[PDB]
Amino acid sequence: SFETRFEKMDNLLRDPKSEVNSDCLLDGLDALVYDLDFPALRKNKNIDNFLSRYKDTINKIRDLRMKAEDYEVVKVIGRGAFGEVQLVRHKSTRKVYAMKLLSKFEMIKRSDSAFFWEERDIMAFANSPWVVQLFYAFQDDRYLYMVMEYMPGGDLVNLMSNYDVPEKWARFYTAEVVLALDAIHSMGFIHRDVKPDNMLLDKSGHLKLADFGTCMKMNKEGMVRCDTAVGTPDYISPEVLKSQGGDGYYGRECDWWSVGVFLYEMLVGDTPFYADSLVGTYSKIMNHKNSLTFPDDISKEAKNLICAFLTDREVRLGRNGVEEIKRHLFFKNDQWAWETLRDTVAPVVPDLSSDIDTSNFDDLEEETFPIPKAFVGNQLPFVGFTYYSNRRY
Amino acid sequence: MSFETRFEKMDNLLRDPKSEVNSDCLLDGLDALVYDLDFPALRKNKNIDNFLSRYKDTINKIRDLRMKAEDYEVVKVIGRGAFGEVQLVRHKSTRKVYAMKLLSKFEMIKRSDSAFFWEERDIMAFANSPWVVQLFYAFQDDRYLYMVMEYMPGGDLVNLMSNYDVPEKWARFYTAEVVLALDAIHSMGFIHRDVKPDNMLLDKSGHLKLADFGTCMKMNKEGMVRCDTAVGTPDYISPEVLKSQGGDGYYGRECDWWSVGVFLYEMLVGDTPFYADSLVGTYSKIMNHKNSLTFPDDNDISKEAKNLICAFLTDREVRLGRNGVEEIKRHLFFKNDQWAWETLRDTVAPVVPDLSSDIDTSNFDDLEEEEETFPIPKAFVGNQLPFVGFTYYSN
Ligand SMILES: CS(=O)(=O)Nc1cccc(CC(=O)Nc2cc(-c3ccnc(F)c3)cs2)c1
Ligand SMILES: CS(=O)(=O)Nc1cccc(CC(=O)Nc2cc(-c3ccnc(F)c3)cs2)c1
Repeated sequence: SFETRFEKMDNLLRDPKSEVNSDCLLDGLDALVYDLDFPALRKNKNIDNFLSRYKDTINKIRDLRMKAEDYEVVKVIGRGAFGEVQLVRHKSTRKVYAMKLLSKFEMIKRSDSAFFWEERDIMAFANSPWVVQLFYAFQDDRYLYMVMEYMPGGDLVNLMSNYDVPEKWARFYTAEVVLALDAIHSMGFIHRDVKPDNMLLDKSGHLKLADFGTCMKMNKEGMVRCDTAVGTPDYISPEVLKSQGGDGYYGRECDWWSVGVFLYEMLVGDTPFYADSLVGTYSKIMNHKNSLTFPDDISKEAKNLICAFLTDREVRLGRNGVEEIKRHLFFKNDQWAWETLRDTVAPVVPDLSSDIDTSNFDDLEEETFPIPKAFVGNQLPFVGFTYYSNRRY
Repeated sequence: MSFETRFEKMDNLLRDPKSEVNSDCLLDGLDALVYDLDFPALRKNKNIDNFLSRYKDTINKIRDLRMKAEDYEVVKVIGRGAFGEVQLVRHKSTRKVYAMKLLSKFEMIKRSDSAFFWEERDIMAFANSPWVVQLFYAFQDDRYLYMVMEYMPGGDLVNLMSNYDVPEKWARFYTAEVVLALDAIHSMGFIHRDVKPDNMLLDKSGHLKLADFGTCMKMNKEGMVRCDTAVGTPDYISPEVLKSQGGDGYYGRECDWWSVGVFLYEMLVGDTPFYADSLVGTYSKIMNHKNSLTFPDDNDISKEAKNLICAFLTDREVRLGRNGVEEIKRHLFFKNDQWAWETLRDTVAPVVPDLSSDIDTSNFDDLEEEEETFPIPKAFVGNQLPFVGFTYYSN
């Protein structure tokens, strides 16, 4: 019917998960005006008149919608090859957030992924105490921006570097990682890059996973088909390392391997497959059966869990689900219960001076695409990244 | 401005039927991109290729859901032009009867000038005047523009003039309605420029409504307009608009008052005052209006009717209406014992349409009867761009 067609169309403009909602539609026009405003292209009157017709309007839209100059940057609290993370204060609301910026030029200059989409969706829609929340996502001709809740307690790399972690603390952080990974799995994703760097602590000292740039959606059988390896040299599973065009099919057990590496690191002080060279580390993982050893402190149960995860996928703990991990004797304690863990008092409670305290963050210190001679459409792969006008509430 | 204010201003901009960035215009922007990029040559670029693949299913859905030409059953072609045609249509679902004006995008790109449709769109969508034909919906595809309007079944003033030797009392009525209708347009900030009987339509009641706003233009701060576009049949065009060709002149709304004088002369005399065989002959006669304007030797036209004609058929600087409508309204020609200006459209019209059905076309002269398209571009050309934001849906 006429009404049905009108309603279906109207719902499509409102749906926060729609490809044609107000955020996508505005991004689409913002892209066109960015990708056409070049003297070479303006020689074409269709383009020249269009740009002149939308001049005043696109300026208004640009000014009203969220932009980088709405944020006062306090400190850079993270860096990477394609971008950086910074502690910011929204000038109007005075609210404090952590903002992850990704260079559009660097992404386009061979990144063979579109990895930012799953990171946006996981944080935007997880709605889990175990996942860092996305409040807003915006962009300009140069960057992508992800306005997240600030985790002032820093990460587990920092914690491990300042403390000789006792077993009771390690039990706590491992248990929270197991619950957090299970939330991600329940959303139908394999993390593929579980490491202390991606384990963040809130004002309360409780864990939340961050950095979802390697997350991939599991298929019907809960599997992923990847021909090229993904993750970190130290925390990567044997199966993700050998993953090729012939084999390259794997499940969520790869995230359980990484937990075993994390546990080993907390209790031993080094990664189990550490070697001088990066290539030496690769050899040691592939030879885990002979290379995994313990120095001459760690309990019977802690050693058992480590070895239960640091095995071949076919005999790995968690191949039969989380309940076999949860029931492992290592977690046996008279302090917390799985179902109530995030309500307990954390082993290390952040002692923070202010809303912008950065004491848990170690002190940190561009080229764009050229002017196109013809239409190239560099803003097109980013249409619909905005999470502002059509948000879930 | 606060964060909430900025969020709200942005949200209202997506809803405003007068906004350049509301939902329907934003959808046009994306529909344009998908039309103008889907070519194998351009698809060699992965930014374009991936984008098109990502929006494939969605753009198909949007195309199918939004108003399209196949929603309308075409009853009869009731008008034609260089760039299109007007047709009596029935919306297949609602069963409602409208008039639809079509404009060829290919033809508009070929012969340039692809901007005249905007003022006709705005005037009909937002006039909200009994003197202006209403726009219900405006839509488009890669080939045409469509304007869904209320059907004026009484035909136009060309048809009326051709079937009757118009008495002075009828001419007073139609001139008075034209004066009120032109004043409504002026009040919106527009100068019509080429007002003719073809533009004067009659509703089911026999009352006037202006239509065909292709030569319309928005007045500036001083209530003036300037143009460089050539003239098409000068019969009703004022000397100022004929002189201003190349943008060598700025003119006001008095140009529409001269056309009224031409219309009055035509109704009472039976011919246009400056007709000649050639188009250039007509232009010469208009430019020499001081010596070329004459009346036939028949007592028939009254003192007052002859005076009004001459008061409008003069140079802009001495033309009736240079000081506003009230000097036109007060002209002795309109002095009558039948109607009042403020109540005119409530009076009984001199000719009341007698119609057989909702699709009666008896007042429309029978219209007769291949579409050339743009070629496959080797690079990005952006032919859909001058039409972004033309879509309009009433509620
Ligand atoms: C490797 S990359 O260049 O593709 N992307 C990238 C750029 C900068 C930093 C990182 C690492 C990273 O993901 N850091 C993150 C920090 C936070 C974050 C969230 C809340 N509070 C914080 F303090 C930090 C979320 S992800 C990756
Ligand atoms: C001069 S052009 O080719 O650029 N445009 C054009 C094309 C076809 C027809 C016309 C003339 C025209 O606009 N006629 C109109 C008729 C009606 C109309 C409205 C309501 N009921 C009707 F019966 C007719 C509105 S405009 C112009």
